[PDB]
Amino acid sequence: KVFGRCELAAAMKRHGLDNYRGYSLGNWVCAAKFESNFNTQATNRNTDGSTDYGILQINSRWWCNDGRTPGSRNLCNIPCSALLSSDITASVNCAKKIVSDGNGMNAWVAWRNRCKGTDVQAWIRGCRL
Repeated sequence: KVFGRCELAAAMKRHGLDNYRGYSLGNWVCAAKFESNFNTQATNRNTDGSTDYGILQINSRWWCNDGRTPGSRNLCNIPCSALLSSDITASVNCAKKIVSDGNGMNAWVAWRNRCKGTDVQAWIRGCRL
């Protein structure tokens, strides 16, 4: 699904991502913009032999089961392809969890240096929530 600016943000708010682990919604929009450029089908090869799944580019290495990786954890208790689905609830529902270890949104590479130290409200500005 090709997600708009106005479309994905609104949903992450309804998805219960709004200021989750305090992180403002504008981060969540931006990370979705930086990790997949609003693609929910987007999946990428991790060099370590794992794969990136979901709009959140959530890594299959120890989060999910993709049926190709020996040494994978599956904490999410969901198949990887459920991360690629047009309903936002499966990617978001494991993103809370990626933050629920208490290791931060620093599990994402894009929000890591590319989306910090920037205007947070500029994504959301001019769209309604």
